[PDB]
Amino acid sequence: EIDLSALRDPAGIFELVELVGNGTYGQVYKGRHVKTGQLAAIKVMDVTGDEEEEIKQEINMLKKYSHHRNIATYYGAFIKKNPPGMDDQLWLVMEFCGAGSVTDLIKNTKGNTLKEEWIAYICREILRGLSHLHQHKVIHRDIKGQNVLLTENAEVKLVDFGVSAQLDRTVGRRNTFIGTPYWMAPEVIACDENPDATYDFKSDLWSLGITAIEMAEGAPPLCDMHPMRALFLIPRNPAPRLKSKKWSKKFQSFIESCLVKNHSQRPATEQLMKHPFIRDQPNERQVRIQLKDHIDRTK
Amino acid sequence: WWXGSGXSSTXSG
Ligand SMILES: Nc1ncnc2c1ncn2[C@@H]1O[C@H](CO)[C@@H](O)[C@H]1O
Repeated sequence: EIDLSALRDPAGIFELVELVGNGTYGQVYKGRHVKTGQLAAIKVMDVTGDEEEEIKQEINMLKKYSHHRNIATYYGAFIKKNPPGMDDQLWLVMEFCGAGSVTDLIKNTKGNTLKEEWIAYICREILRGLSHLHQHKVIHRDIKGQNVLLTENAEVKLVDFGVSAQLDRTVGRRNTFIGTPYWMAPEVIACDENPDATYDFKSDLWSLGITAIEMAEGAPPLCDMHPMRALFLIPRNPAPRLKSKKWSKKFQSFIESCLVKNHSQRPATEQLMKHPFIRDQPNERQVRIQLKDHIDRTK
Repeated sequence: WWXGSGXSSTXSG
């Protein structure tokens, strides 16, 4: 429980500059601190009683976990209070990731693909991100390219804890059909019709596989299908593999490790760190400097 | 129905 009343109005503190997007269909501007000039991403939402569920959970999540360098840091919040014939506007102030999303990088990139060393780097950052959250009994529940952001220096920061889940216990499971269809894991899709269907931290690791494929082929598997079909398909079809065989054997086995249907069979996060594709990385500086230059070209 | 939750019950199964 955190007090929303505590939050003052942001007029003379921060200033909006330009649009950047919406994860939960709530706007995001390039905020600027007035006195110092420092940049920060400000998610302007509209607060109600409908919303004071996601706002309670999400803020507590960021206060606890955002400190990690793999997660866009949470600077704080402000409530902009409007007249009676209007709605109150929450401001969430966040580490500005000036290179934008992975998905945008892919779209602005000739042939909508990335060099395998880039995929293996970003995947590691994400995996370190997830391992930090997973050890703290936190599921992201919506891992994909749109929620993986890049700084001007090309360090990888996760965003959007709107549909995240906190658990009291480590043995605990969830039963809420949630996330983005293409990136959703089968045991998550199961929670749509069958109320007995439960899942856990394993779901994120699948979404990472599908993100990994997203980075390779330029989009997730079944992207050419209506979401409601991909839904029917993902449990039925053989777990997705790479299209091109110009990728390495390790990368093929990584995707092959991530995307295991049975979440009993599917490895844990702690294991996925130990995989050749992850464990043995050319060098953190070597790929990042490289990937920095491509963002800096494709601005 | 294919989309879970969203901005305060916007298509919630
Ligand atoms: N810290 C941030 N920096 C930049 N853009 C952000 C940030 N947080 C959210 N966004 C925007 O919101 C989208 C999803 O939350 C991202 O793809 C991006 O456009």
